[PDB]
Amino acid sequence: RVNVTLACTECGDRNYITTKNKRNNPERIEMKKYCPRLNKYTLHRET
Amino acid sequence: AKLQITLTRSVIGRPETQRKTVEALGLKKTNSSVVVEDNPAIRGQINKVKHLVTVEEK
Amino acid sequence: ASLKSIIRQGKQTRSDLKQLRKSGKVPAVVYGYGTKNVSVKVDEVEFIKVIREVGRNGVIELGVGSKTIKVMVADYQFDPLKNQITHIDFLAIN
Amino acid sequence: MLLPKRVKYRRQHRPKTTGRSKGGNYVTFGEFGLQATTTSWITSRQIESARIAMTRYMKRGGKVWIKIFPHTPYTKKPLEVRMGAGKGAVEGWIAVVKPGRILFEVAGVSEEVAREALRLASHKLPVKTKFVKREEL
Amino acid sequence: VSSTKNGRDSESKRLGAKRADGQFVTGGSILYRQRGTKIYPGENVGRGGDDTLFAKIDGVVKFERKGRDKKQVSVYAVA
Amino acid sequence: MISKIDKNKVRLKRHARVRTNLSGTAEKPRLNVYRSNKHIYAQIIDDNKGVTLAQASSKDSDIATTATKVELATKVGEAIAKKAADKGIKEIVFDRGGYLYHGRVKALAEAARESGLEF
RNA sequence: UUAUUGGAGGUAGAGCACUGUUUGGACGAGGCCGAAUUCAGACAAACUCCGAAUGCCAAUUAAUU
RNA sequence: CUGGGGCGGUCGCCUCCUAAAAGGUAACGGAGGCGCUCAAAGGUUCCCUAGAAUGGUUGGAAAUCAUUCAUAGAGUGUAA
RNA sequence: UCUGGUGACUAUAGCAAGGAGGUCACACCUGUUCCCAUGCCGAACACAGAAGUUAAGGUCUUUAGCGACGAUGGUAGCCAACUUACGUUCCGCUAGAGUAGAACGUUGCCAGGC
Repeated sequence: RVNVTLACTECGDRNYITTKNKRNNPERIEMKKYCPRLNKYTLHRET
Repeated sequence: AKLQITLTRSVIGRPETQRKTVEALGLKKTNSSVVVEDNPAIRGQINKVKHLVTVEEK
Repeated sequence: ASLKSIIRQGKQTRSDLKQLRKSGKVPAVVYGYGTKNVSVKVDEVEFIKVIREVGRNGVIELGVGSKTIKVMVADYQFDPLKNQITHIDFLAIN
Repeated sequence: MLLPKRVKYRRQHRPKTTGRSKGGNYVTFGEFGLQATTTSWITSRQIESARIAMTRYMKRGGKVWIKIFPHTPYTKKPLEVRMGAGKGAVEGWIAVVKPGRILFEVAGVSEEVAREALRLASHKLPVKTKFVKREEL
Repeated sequence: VSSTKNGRDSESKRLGAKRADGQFVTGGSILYRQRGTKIYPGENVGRGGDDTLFAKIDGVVKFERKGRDKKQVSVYAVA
Repeated sequence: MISKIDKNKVRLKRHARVRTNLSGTAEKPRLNVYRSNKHIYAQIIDDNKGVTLAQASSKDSDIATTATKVELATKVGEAIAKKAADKGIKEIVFDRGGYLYHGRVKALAEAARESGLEF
């Protein structure tokens, strides 16, 4: 269980931090969050 | 009719509750008289401290 | 098969019952067919001497005031200490 | 030698001794029994001591019933140490008895034989007793 | 040398009723704090994340029965 | 000897569970629908007061007609639609009793949707 | 402070409907006798189908203060 | 800290009993836990519901069952 | 008016029996082409039928054998006093739980055809 920082493609700010199990899901997490500045459900990617 | 209540016993060494009820009746020091009208509201107060005052018709 | 009771007055204080139980009386109640709830009192020695003929269950002629009804022993509160009855229940057999 | 096979807690709070007996104030097994008139704690050692003194004089000539069983265990600190160190270990098992509670019950024997057997078991008990018979009135 | 191992305990959470029956309350006022569904919510009464009963309309509280063995608290707009 | 179970019993139970967070109230009344093994009934009820103000069934004299055993529902829905159109034909909560939303009910449900019933 | 009314809550008692403890009847379960379901009767700070008196919160008009 | 000190043991948070039917309440009083886990153990829609004893693996007297009782007796990631 | 449909009241509204139906309507039954289904079986769900049948559910009767609801009368405890102290005692207040007698086979609202 380690920390995860969902990076943005346009925002460039880490305003979304979650947790996950490296032993369980070792692949990069890819979810669709919402960046206020862009004001549009964009696809965030874990660094 | 009318009622005449008189404090015959002292309030020294008596529970706070009883002390407050005696002051609500109007009695001050020992052997104090007070004339009031008979009603269920007054009766209750006299029944709470019946072993400290003396009631007599009038 | 006979017994004389006395209609008890309403609202009896603890002291009253104590004094009534201090002598030879025992508070009782009557209820059943063709009768309402009436509170009476009987004698202890007169009840035990008239309960050895019919036994536990047996029709008796109680003289509730100025009337005679056929009742039996439904329940009876007994006191283990000093073996004395405290309450008796009479149910109209009719 | 009477004690529960297992208990949830080995430390109680000492049963209160006030009021009259809750239940069991009538003989329903034998014909005669010993009724208590005072309140006190009855240990297992005393219970078995009175039973052995009753059967010894009865010469196995009847049935005996025990209407009391030590349900509460009591602790005791040994070698009188300083106070304040926690509760002690279990010492024995007791049973609270209030006035009007039947202790023993005998049957299948002479009425005068049961009156003498119960009197011998009353000298090993720390409570005033009284000989009573099956009531029915 | 006797030892101990029973000197630990948590803090007390002031639980129970916070508003009396027939008292006037304002929207958002807490009415009950419990661990579960001891009292179900009635009319104009929502349940919080920690099973906390609160009012949504300003009025008087009313504790009534719901079913046969379950209680419930409601609030009426009538002043 | 495995025994059979009532169909109305289970349905009733399910219906009660769906009526725990849904009820009519003048402005938004509930449209209860009762589907039998012969015809289907529907009526706009107001839970707040407890009185009906609409009625439509497949066993009606102006509805009874040898159809395909599914066209009646469509007519039933359009029948109550006009009746509800007279007075109170705005936002209404549709109740599916305790049956599934797919089947004859669906046809009756969409029947009022194309009629104008804003629901 | 009384009077009047409304409400929240599981203590003293009591009870065995659950959890544990227990006594006598009763339990079968193997080419010879031992794991039982009922009947009756007991016990409980960490048992409850029940449940007071007091106290507590409030509301209203009255009455004294 | 401490029924003198020392020795030992403890020091934060969570649940129950003591606690005297609101809430609160002490002791080196009596019992247990936590220093997390989960990408589904989350969200929404929809649909479901133990123990006894007889076709006997000489049988653990409870294979994954037929349908009686279930009447919830269960089940809940974790202590109450 | 009737049976239905949907509500309100604490099972006095429950379970058990012993009955009579009824076919307005319900149910039951007949399938699997049709949308749609089983962790598979058209058992259920769904759709089409609906020939036969009251046998079962079932509506209306009867019974308190259960279950629930429980008058009174007593007293266990307790409030406030008084006494001696309280494994209390006595005098006032409120009066339980268990149990007797008993009551109970539900009352109501609305829409329709009837």
